[PDB]
Amino acid sequence: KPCDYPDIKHGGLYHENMRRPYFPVAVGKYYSYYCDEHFETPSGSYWDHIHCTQDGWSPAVPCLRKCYFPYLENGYNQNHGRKFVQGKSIDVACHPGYALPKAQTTVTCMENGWSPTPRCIR
Amino acid sequence: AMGRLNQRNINELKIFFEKAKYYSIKLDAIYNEYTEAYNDIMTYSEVNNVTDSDKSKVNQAISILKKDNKIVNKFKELEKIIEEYKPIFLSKLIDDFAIELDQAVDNDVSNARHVADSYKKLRKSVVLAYIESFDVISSKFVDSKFVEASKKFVNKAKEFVEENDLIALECIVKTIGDMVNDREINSRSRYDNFYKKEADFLGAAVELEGAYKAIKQTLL
Ligand SMILES: [Zn+2]
Ligand SMILES: [Zn+2]
Ligand SMILES: [Zn+2]
Ligand SMILES: [Zn+2]
Ligand SMILES: [Zn+2]
Repeated sequence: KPCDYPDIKHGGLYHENMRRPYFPVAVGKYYSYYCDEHFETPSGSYWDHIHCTQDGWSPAVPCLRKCYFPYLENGYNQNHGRKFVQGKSIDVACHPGYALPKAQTTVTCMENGWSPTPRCIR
Repeated sequence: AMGRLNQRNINELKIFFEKAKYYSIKLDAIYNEYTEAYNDIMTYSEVNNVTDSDKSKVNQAISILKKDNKIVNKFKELEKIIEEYKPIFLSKLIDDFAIELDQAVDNDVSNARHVADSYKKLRKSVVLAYIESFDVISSKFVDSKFVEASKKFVNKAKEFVEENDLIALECIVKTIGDMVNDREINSRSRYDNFYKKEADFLGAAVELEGAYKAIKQTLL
């Protein structure tokens, strides 16, 4: 029984009080878990199963950031409203006469959403 | 008399340009402050959907828009600059858009989109009011060539505002300035002709400056 109750950032297990008396738990045992809004399981859902592994809980990063690329008013808008996951870069382009602040071209989906925030300014 | 008119007409146009010197810059400061909000509203209000629907991002964009009645205060400054030429349509569209902000429904993305569509239409009206204000001052001159070059300029300038309101506004303001201050117009494109409407507008700005120059000269 190597795996104690899991601490899960941006979510947790279903049925905490029902399930806790059974911990710690054997390698091979798994449990339904959820991610809070704005967050996603690696299977791209609101829930998945977290497994007790010799190397600890798996997936190791159970909840990931869900960033929707915004409509940009004077921008090249191929990516408008498409879903991207935490870690993803996109190279952003404005119509001539408009540009991104600080002359930046790359925005990344991070813990708190897009960084920097992409907007086409005059 | 013809020269006492053309003198006043040259003075009216100069008083316009100085009063409205900052109109392009002021409209851009509004655009820049409110573009992220407008983007957030448009992003989660498409009927094609497939983007969850953070109604709290749309609710936050509407709050940013409404805050301290600021955007309305910012559009009314522009309505004040053009006033001698009667932006009567503009005053109502701002008063109407202010009511649109007052009557906005939290957790309704379709209303949010409608407030955002109203902002965009108002912003292009602010641009058109500047053109309409110029056409008024240019209507009072009598020279055949200047009146024909004025009509062609206003027509070509509205087509340019129809493509991009803010880009149109800056080249329009810079053209009036060039003519008011005895400078020739730069006909070189600033956007490798990305805006298909720039070149015909610039072509028209050069012909008007020659006709305006020709009038000025009768008085020197
Ligand atoms: Zn807990
Ligand atoms: Zn995280
Ligand atoms: Zn779409
Ligand atoms: Zn939210
Ligand atoms: Zn309405």
